[PDB]
Amino acid sequence: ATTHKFEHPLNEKTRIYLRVESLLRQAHLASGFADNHQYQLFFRALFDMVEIFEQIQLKSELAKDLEKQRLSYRHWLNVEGVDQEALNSLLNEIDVVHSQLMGAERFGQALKEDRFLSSIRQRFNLCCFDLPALHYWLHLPIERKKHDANQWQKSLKPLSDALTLWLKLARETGHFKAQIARAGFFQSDADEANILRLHIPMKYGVYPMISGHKNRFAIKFMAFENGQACSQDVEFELAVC
Amino acid sequence: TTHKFEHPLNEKTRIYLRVESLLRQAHLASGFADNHQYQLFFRALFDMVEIFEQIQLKSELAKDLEKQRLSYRHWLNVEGVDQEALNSLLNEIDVVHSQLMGAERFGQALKEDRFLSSIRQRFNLPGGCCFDLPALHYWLHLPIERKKHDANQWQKSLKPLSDALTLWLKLARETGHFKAQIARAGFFQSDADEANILRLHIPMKYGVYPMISGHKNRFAIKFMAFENGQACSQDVEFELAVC
Repeated sequence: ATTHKFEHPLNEKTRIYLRVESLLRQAHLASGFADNHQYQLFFRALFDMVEIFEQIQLKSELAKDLEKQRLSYRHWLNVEGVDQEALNSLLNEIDVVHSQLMGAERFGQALKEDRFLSSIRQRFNLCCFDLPALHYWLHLPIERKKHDANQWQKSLKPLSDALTLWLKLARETGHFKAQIARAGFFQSDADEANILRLHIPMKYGVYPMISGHKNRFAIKFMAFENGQACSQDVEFELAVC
Repeated sequence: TTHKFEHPLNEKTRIYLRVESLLRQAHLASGFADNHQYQLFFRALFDMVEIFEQIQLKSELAKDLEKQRLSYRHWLNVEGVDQEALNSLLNEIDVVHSQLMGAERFGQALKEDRFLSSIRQRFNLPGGCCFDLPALHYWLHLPIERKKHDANQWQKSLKPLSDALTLWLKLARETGHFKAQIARAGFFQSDADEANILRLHIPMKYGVYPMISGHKNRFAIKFMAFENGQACSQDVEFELAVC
């Protein structure tokens, strides 16, 4: 109610991470079939994720990323001033999620192999008078619907566990610092960063347009009113992860 | 313990049924109660704009409402028919039909909305969260009151279409009567003269679903086993209403 909170991926792999985080949560929230439209969010999430698994090597990207995080925590092993029990517990969480990741099936394989899902995948993507089979499925017992949605979801558990952890640890590393965008513009650079997080006071009536090239990024604040650049000086907070 | 299916017999009714569905979808997502309803709300709004941009929906709906109005005229001055209720139905058709003919181009106000048209084409691409669409993300963090007010203004622009379609579908469904039928070896065929919608009731017990196809005034219903997608070839009892 005071500040708009934005996140911006700084590279294509992080843009996939954030997109998958969003779909996993959407399918999870939609999987109670509590309202008679929630199935629409559920299936569209599932099918958007499958499309992603075809076009990127997500499992190996995420394995390597979790190895990078582990290494940053292992540098604090046996350091007097760091809680060794907390640290070891986190390192154990990492190799459990990474191990699960490594022995996992091809992402979206069990989804692609499900007869019912494929049979509707193409047409779902183009209400159910043109999908009689989906309409029949929506008419099954709520226990049955929930069971099937849970089976489909269990197949993404290695991905979900790994991504959830990576993101949690990545967000941890960001410290919010005060910045000013004089006349609506800010630029800076970051070595090896994946995510920008912005906190912007709502009073300004602005949203950020962010772009980047190599390690540099540029934030332009646009008035919501007209979609045009805001010339006012914008005080905001920025965490770079 | 009955599976209820509706099939449009022509491309106009196809659109009618799509719009009915999108209208309810935007309406139920309108309260922004869950963090993900806004997805259903804006997808529906934009799917409607798409649908309009392709077909003479106002003209087809007006004529259909006029046809319904003709049908009631076998009820005026009939012994034991409540003329108060009848005159009210006739008036309601008239008001809804006047509103519809008087309406602005469908979807025009949505197209002319600065915020909507700024997110429309990015919105319509493969989609999952809002790091992509910061204007949308800003909008989602406006007070709930303001979001609902914006949502209700956008929906109100569709109100003449919604009233007309809701009324025509209500009256078309009420005049269809379910008659027991039989698809011996999983196949049924008949012919619908002037019909728009097939309404089927299939016992849950068969684990079948209907494939329906059409030619001129004829339609065919072939049942498929949901478990293996294969053609069912046994006697299927069901109720059929042609509307």
